Amino acid sequence: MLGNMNVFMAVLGIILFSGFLAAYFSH
Amino acid sequence: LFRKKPIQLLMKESGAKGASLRKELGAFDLTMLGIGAIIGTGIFVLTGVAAAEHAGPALVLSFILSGLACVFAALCYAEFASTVPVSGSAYTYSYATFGELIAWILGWDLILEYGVASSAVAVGWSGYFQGLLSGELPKALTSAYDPAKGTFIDLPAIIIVLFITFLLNLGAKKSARFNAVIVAIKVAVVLLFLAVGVWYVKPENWTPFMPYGFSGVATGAATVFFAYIGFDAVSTAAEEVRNPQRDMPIGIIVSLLVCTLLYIAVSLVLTGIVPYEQLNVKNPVAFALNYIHQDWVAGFISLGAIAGITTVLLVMMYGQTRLFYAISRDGLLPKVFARISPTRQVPYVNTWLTGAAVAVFAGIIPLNKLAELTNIGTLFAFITVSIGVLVLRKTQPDLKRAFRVPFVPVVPILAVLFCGYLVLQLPAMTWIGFVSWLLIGLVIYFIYGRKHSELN
Ligand SMILES: CC(C)CCC[C@@H](C)[C@H]1CC[C@H]2[C@@H]3CC=C4C[C@@H](O)CC[C@]4(C)[C@H]3CC[C@]12C
Ligand SMILES: CCCCCCCC/C=C/CCCCCCCC(=O)OC[C@H](O)CO
Ligand SMILES: CCCCCCCC/C=C/CCCCCCCC(=O)OC[C@H](O)CO
Ligand SMILES: CCCCCCCC/C=C/CCCCCCCC(=O)OC[C@H](O)CO
Ligand SMILES: CCCCCCCC/C=C/CCCCCCCC(=O)OC[C@H](O)CO
Ligand SMILES: CCCCCCCC/C=C/CCCCCCCC(=O)OC[C@H](O)CO
Ligand SMILES: CCCCCCCC/C=C\CCCCCCCC(=O)OC[C@H](O)CO
Ligand SMILES: CCCCCCCC/C=C\CCCCCCCC(=O)OC[C@H](O)CO
Ligand SMILES: CCCCCCCC/C=C\CCCCCCCC(=O)OC[C@H](O)CO
Ligand SMILES: CCCCCCCC/C=C\CCCCCCCC(=O)OC[C@H](O)CO
Ligand SMILES: CCCCCCCC/C=C\CCCCCCCC(=O)OC[C@H](O)CO
Ligand SMILES: CCCCCCCC/C=C\CCCCCCCC(=O)OC[C@H](O)CO
Ligand SMILES: [Cl-]
Repeated sequence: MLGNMNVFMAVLGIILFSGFLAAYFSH
Repeated sequence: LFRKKPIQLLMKESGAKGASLRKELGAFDLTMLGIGAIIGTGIFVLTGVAAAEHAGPALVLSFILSGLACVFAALCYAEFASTVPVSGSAYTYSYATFGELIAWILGWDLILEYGVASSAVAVGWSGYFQGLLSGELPKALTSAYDPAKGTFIDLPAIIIVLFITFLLNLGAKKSARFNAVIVAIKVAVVLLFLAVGVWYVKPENWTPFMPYGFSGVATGAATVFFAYIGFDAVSTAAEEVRNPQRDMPIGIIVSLLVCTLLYIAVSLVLTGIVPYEQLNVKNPVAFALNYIHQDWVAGFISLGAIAGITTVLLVMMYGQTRLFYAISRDGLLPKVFARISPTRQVPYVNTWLTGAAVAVFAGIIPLNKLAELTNIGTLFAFITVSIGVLVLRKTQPDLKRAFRVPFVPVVPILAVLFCGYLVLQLPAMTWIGFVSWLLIGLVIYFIYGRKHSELN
């Protein structure tokens, strides 16, 4: 645990960063 | 017939299996276990077909009714995981409370349910893998189940089962950190659809709210019930949990309550983007993003769905294999053996055979039938456990309970009534497969099942 919480939180943020980025560059 | 299994005996078997195993897992790790087993084909695929042909925009109420039936049921499972903190679900609980006859019926029912659920999961996975690839497209006749025009087999659904069957046979030990990675991939992609999809929601698509009436909300609820199956999997990790009496109830209820909210939000955003009449698609969530020209985000969500639905498939097949190892140890089914070392033989379950059975049904049976057949078996298992809490409060009332169902008779009764109501909403032909399977099992008990490890 703890590391598993941080690991979870970090990938949400990575995907939500990449997602919001790609969403901005669309018609 | 109703010869109960003493809880002391269930503690000994769990205490012998989990003696070597290391304990680290807490409430967070078990919520991940739960979410991993819950978010899958149900929300990613069934949601589209169900809104288009059963409820329409009112699929949100169809998620509430269905969601309430599972909350009342999950509360019962949490009292059971708190009282009997052993690595096992419904089969073990019925054996301790009701006895051998009820535990055998339910047990034999779940052998089918976990198998049929895997096929339904793999069929859903295929539609997202096929959708992602186009943009490519394989041979037209190897894309779906056998109908009257085109397709003969759903090859991607056959293939993914064989890949999962190869992984479980490789014997690669599970990593709680690796599970936190995949579950976050699944949770983040859902949130991404919500966050991006909210901007394009036309409230006009919601206006004909209940086109099929409340009758449609009820049949819709019986379909989308499938999406909630999976909270029972938190009991798997019991031999790896420090303090399972209070962490497993947390995992079960929290993972469920989290998914219920995501499910209500997905229903609104989906029917909000695409008019209900256009959502009968193999990949509704990817389709809604493509519909509103968010092609890049749609592929990114298709990737998350592929990786995320795969963990649902692994759980289902493992839960079935574990179930076969439990029934045979109890003597209710014969014992298979295989050499783990050139000179040391141990009990075995043929996963190649159990996986081949799943692969066939995944390649020839349409998703709807598979889902409807999982729903009947699961609803009857849920009803049985709900009454189990009541029976365990009457017989054996002195037992230690760190978690207790809030209202002693009312909540377990409500779960029986809500599930009971959803059973009456399934097609009549769904009963042909389910009943005939139970008659086969009932015959097995009188011929073989009475030659077991409790006759003595
Ligand atoms: C937490 C949530 C609610 C906020 C963050 C959402 C992110 C995904 C937002 C921030 C700015 C948004 C963009 C803002 C403006 C437009 C133009 C319009 O045609 C709608 C879509 C589009 C192209 C949006 C797509 C999604 C977007 C990139
Ligand atoms: C409400 C609007 C939506 C906003 C959505 C916000 C949530 C996404 C979070 C992103 C940051 C993720 C990375 C930071 C968390 C992981 C690191 C951490 O917790 O601690 C650091 C270290 O690991 C200690 O040892
Ligand atoms: C780190 C080194 C990687 C080297 C690359 C080669 C290994 C390929 C691994 C694939 C992941 C699958 C691992 C198998 C997980 C099995 C899980 C299991 O046994 O049961 C299900 C569990 O209880 C509930 O999900
Ligand atoms: C009572 C609610 C309490 C919760 C508070 C959470 C606030 C999160 C941030 C919102 C700002 C972004 C709003 C994005 C809304 C979608 C766009 C929309 O509604 O309309 C289109 C827009 O007005 C023309 O471009
Ligand atoms: C990570 C955070 C994700 C948060 C996700 C939100 C939660 C889900 C809410 C759904 C109800 C949506 C109601 C909003 C209605 C907005 C109407 C709108 O945008 O209309 C514009 C136009 O009519 C069409 O193009
Ligand atoms: C021992 C055997 C005794 C015999 C009894 C076995 C039960 C047969 C049930 C048939 C369902 C018939 C369904 C007919 C199609 C109507 C579907 C419909 O619209 O149903 C609405 C609602 O459920 C009101 O039936
Ligand atoms: C769909 C069928 C096609 C599947 C194609 C898969 C790719 C196979 C390639 C290389 C094997 C990697 C060998 C290099 C890794 C060495 C370490 C090792 O053997 O790891 C195994 C792990 O520890 C326990 O699973
Ligand atoms: C390029 C070659 C790379 C090397 C080859 C790597 C194999 C392919 C990667 C991932 C397998 C994904 C399969 C899904 C894994 C699910 C794991 C899971 O949930 O395991 C149980 C968990 O650890 C406790 O709950
Ligand atoms: C929430 C909206 C859905 C968005 C997706 C979020 C995913 C978050 C992942 C895991 C939850 C971690 C566990 C939740 C921590 C709260 C535990 C709690 O409520 O109580 C603990 C205990 O029972 C004393 O009351
Ligand atoms: C609310 C209606 C349902 C719509 C769906 C939810 C929309 C809200 C979006 C993001 C919540 C944040 C999600 C990030 C997960 C946090 C994981 C975690 O560890 O949470 C515990 C605590 O909050 C750590 O500070
Ligand atoms: C609902 C009506 C539809 C009914 C559908 C019936 C499907 C029968 C198909 C294949 C059986 C062959 C595959 C299963 C072989 C089991 C082997 C196994 O598990 O061996 C270990 C043993 O059980 C340790 O006790
Ligand atoms: C001998 C008894 C053995 C048990 C036999 C149980 C038969 C199924 C029971 C009820 C549903 C009957 C109708 C089934 C087909 C229609 C689908 C449905 O249930 O409801 C449709 C809804 O009412 C409008 O859309
Ligand atoms: Cl365009």
